Amino acid sequence: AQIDKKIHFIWVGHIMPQKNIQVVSEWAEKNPGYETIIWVDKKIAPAKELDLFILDMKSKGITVKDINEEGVCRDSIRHELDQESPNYGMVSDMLRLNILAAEGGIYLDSDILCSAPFPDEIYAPFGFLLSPWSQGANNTLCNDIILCSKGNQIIQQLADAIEQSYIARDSFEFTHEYASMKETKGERIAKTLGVTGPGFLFHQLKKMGILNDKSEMEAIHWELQDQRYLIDGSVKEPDYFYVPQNNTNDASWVPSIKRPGIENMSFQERLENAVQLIAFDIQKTGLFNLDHYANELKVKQNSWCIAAETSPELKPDSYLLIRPRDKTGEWTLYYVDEDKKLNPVTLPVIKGAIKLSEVSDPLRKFHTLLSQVSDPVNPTAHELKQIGRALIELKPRQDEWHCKNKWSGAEEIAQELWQRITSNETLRAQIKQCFTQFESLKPRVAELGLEH
Ligand SMILES: O=c1ccn([C@@H]2O[C@H](COP(=O)(O)OP(=O)(O)O)[C@@H](O)[C@H]2O)c(=O)[nH]1
Ligand SMILES: OC[C@H]1O[C@@H](O)[C@H](O)[C@@H](O)[C@@H]1O
Ligand SMILES: [Mg+2]
Repeated sequence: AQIDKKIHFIWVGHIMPQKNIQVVSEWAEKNPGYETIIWVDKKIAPAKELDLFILDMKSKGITVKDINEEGVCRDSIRHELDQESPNYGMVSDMLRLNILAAEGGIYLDSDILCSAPFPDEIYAPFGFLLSPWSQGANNTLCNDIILCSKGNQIIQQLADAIEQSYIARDSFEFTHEYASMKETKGERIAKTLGVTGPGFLFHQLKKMGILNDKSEMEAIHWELQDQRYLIDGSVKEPDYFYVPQNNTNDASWVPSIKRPGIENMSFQERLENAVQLIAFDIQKTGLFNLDHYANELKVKQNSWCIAAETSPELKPDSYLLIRPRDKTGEWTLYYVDEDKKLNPVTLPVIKGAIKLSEVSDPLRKFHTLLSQVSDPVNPTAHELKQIGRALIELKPRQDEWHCKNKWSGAEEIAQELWQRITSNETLRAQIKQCFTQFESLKPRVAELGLEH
């Protein structure tokens, strides 16, 4: 079967970084007979920035598709994306299989460079191909390059299996290879690699018989495998892919980062999100992992807003940044206090301060950021991304201009989640285990444990 002539990249969360966009543009330009698609999730993305990103991509002749619009976002994937700090590596690992099942084509990470164009037609004996190359290494297994024909049954089986693997992620034991991975790499990386990444893929290919008894996790031995599953039907290094020695991969998913806009949501919105997420965990696995949710919800970073003018309705205890009316104008930052009153924040002079204390000044570094903006009337998606990042973490030395971020503590939140979930008789009955270390709650968990 022929590999469908589409090259798929995924970027969920905030807007794809400029470096990755450049990588995608190079793929698109070197492979003009292929449709290049970037996949996004409009449900968690910041709307204005995504709209500007999409327009940019259209101007460049890159298609942008939304995972929900196209129907490739399984409820399991929605579950991870709606977390306050999603694991975008897990998300992408799952989306790539669903996308390929639906459309066919070639999935590629945005941290792989194009060394040579693909053939005009790629023909796959079993409708599915992997690369023996990944991240600068030959004779290896990875999930960052995957080719299939639309509707391929191997890819469909992998998509179904990865859902099951993901659903069972709390049950992941760090034994065998993953014992040591946990130790060196951290639980987050080890778990990601084993539940949705190349460790998952290894085990699944072994179970399906695609990899035989000679293949091991640390030594895939493609030269002893059925090479009809490989691009070009060979273990030889493909012509198509390149990375620099000094950056074999980005590891962009490793940091745990709040998804866009969490700091601007109400407590009630965030609480209801946690409840819905907990309900899914309970219905699918019977596990109520209370502390995960309470520990996300306890985080309140600065609320903020970038506008053209002062609104009717302001958010108490927030930053309000006002764009210049003309490219030569000045920006105005206000701290909106807890009584919804505007407090003009003074942005310090960028040129005239050579003292190390002034260089470190949060407000001077902010003004310098604003000063680098190309057209302040019409900031780009990436400029808005960086301004928004600065405002989330802006902590002035002046207390009068510092957000308060008064918020419930972890344990109080956990108590509220406990009550909300267990007061639903249906969910309460579906709980098999609850993980909490909160002293007020460990006993409420025992008392339910025995009720059953
Ligand atoms: O904020 C982020 C970070 C990562 N990713 C996804 O995670 C994938 C893997 O990231 P990367 O290639 O940097 O990881 P590595 O290959 O180094 O494990 C990317 O291709 C994206 O699809 C994402 O959607 N949003
Ligand atoms: O599983 C997390 C990450 O693992 C890496 O080995 C792959 O190159 C990525 O595409 C994947 O997202
Ligand atoms: Mg990568």
